[PDB]
Amino acid sequence: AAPESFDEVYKGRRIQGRPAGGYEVFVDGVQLHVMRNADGSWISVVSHYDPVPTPRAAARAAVDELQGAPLLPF
Amino acid sequence: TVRKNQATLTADEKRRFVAAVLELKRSGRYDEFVRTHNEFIMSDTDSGERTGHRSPSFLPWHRRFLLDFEQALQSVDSSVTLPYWDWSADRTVRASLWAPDFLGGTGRSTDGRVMDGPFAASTGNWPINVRVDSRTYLRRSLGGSVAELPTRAEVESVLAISAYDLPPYNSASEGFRNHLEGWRGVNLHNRVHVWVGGQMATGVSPNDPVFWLHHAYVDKLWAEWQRRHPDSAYVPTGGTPDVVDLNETMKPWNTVRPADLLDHTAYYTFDAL
Ligand SMILES: [O-][O-]
Ligand SMILES: [Cu+2]
Ligand SMILES: [Cu+2]
Ligand SMILES: [Cu+2]
Ligand SMILES: [Cu+2]
Repeated sequence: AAPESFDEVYKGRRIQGRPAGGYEVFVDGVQLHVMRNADGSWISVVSHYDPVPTPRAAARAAVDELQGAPLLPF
Repeated sequence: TVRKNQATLTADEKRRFVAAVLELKRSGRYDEFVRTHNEFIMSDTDSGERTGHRSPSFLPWHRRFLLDFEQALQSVDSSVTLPYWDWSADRTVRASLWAPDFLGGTGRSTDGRVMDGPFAASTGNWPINVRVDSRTYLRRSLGGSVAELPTRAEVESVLAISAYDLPPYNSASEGFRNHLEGWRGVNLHNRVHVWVGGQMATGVSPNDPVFWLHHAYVDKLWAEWQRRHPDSAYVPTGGTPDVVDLNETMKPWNTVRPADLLDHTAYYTFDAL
């Protein structure tokens, strides 16, 4: 069962997640590759060695990583 | 071909390695290694096809990737080989690894930009082209997102694990491969990527030349594991969906199998094993 959707402004940026593989995340409207691990944790392409518990946590980690920079689509 | 501990390189060998890396960048070849790696990072998944990561083939895949990259270096300067970074030993930002004559240091705190060494954006010689974060300069934050590199005692506990890998052959597995990769346990290889930060923490991690030195030491640890467990070998050994079995070929090359990569000595030796 996929996680719930989310939508918030985090550090001045809009982060959105929704079930869709399986789940999509956007940062200011640009899609961010995210992936779920077998134990239920998540990563994103800009934190791909660093599991966090939820897709929102991965989106927030991406905003932290980007330090205000636009994301490029994958 | 001898792969040496980075700490032991002469000034001449550091100069030649750097120059060879910068020429692969200039000619356009370097960035395609970054692209290949990211394509596999993004496609290797725990419940479907998985080849370069989170699977038994993590180790032979990166061994063959590093050989491709070493051969490209040697096509520029035949004397160059890939050095390795023993992060259990050279574990601070003061390691000669991070000196301006080798890889340069950590990034400045505002934007993570590396400001010295041959790969600093200001040199004009290291554009970050293959990227997700839209910034085009090499970034690092050594020790920023995780406080410590693995220790020798931690490495030794992983080395002591006798099974190469175990079902379900993914990031949930017990066994040596997944403990070395780091998704379970005290965490060796993934934590080093997180510790360097910047591009090394992302799917385009070969953007940082330390990527190669990190994976050359991971590769050395597989060789040491084999010496510790000569009765253990690569698994699985046939008929496993979505996973590369011992005698199956691996993408993207398609012409090589884990079986062809188990013995590193067919391609290189280490300064000491
Ligand atoms: O694994 O990079
Ligand atoms: Cu990799
Ligand atoms: Cu992914
Ligand atoms: Cu790696
Ligand atoms: Cu014995």
